[PDB]
Amino acid sequence: MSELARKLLEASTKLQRLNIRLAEALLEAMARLQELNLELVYLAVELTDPKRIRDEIKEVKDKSKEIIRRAEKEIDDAAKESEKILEEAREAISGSGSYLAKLLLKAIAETQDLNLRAAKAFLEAAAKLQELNIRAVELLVKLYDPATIREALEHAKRRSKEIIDEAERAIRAAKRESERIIEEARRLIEKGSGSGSELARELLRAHAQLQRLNLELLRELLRALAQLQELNLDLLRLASELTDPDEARKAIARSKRESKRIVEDAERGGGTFACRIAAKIAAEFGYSEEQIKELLKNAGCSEDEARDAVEYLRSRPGL
Repeated sequence: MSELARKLLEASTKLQRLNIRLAEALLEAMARLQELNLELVYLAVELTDPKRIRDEIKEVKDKSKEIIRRAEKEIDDAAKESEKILEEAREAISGSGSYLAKLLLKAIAETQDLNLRAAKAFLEAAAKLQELNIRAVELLVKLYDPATIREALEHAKRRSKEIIDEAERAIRAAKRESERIIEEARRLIEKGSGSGSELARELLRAHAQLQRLNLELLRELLRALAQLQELNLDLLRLASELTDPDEARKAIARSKRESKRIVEDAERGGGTFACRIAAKIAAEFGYSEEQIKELLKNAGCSEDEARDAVEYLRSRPGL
């Protein structure tokens, strides 16, 4: 189609793989944080020793901050690799004198920076809920009066939803700013005639399709975070309604099972179909099977996934 068009698509798919991997890591870290919160609730049912509870609270705090600091590292690692991928792309584009190649690439760079800022916004909401969830346990173990216990639970409920609501604002801002980047670039292209302008419009539509999956990554993470935090508040509500702790321990067991089902619901999406979607995009640009398999391999698809994606195109004639 053009060596510069192939380079742009190669940047976009590689950037999508990066985002998939980052979303998997953020999901993992959220699974670890949840695993700690459930464990902390379970021990707060048992322990009454004042010296001991302060030690275990401190240790889950330090353990949480390590999880969060290492997830911040994956984001920053993804930023550096994003800048390398865009640099190999720019090395071919910047020196070619193609106004359309440079325009598309600026649209890819701006869009990828949005995705990273949105990933940071999500992680910050996960850290805030964790700190909230630790403080909630810490205050619940010292209180006995059911009114002050409930005041603390109602406060955790309110702050949780404020925290999650601002995370859902940031993703909605990432969405609206992604479309504005596209619509600006589209309007600039549509003034053109000629095969290079129509190719650029085509690449813009392929970009929009890939950005749709990048944004759904973040939505899937946020939905799992919200569902996990509803379990957490519901469990804190119940774990202060304990006479019988043997029943409190099994409400935790039930909460561990559903937490795993929620995390599982997110694992099953999260880029499962990216290798086929890219395969479809490349076929519409007229790639040969060898060219599609090279594109998927360089976009971090396994050999299982790439072979499956090309076999998938041929299994449905008319794609």
